[PDB]
Amino acid sequence: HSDGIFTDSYSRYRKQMAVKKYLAAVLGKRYKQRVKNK
Repeated sequence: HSDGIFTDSYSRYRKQMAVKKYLAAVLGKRYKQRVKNK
């Protein structure tokens, strides 16, 4: 429990964002390939 738990649930979602950005980084290696092939 805390006074405004929303102050940390915001951090819990920012951890998920940092992960989405890594999935997008691997897709960024393949974006090069999908363009030089076309």
